[PDB]
Amino acid sequence: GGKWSKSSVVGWPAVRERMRRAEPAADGVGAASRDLEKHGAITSSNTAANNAACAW
Repeated sequence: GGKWSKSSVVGWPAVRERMRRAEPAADGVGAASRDLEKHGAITSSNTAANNAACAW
């Protein structure tokens, strides 16, 4: 025989969650060569040895 009042209900708010951390950072060089474009597309002969044409 058994007769006992046993009742249990659960109720909690829940919609959505997106937690993300602990990301490995990359060292060294991680940037677009912006200046390289301006500096590279400005001159033709930079730091060139000797000169065009010669005597004798």
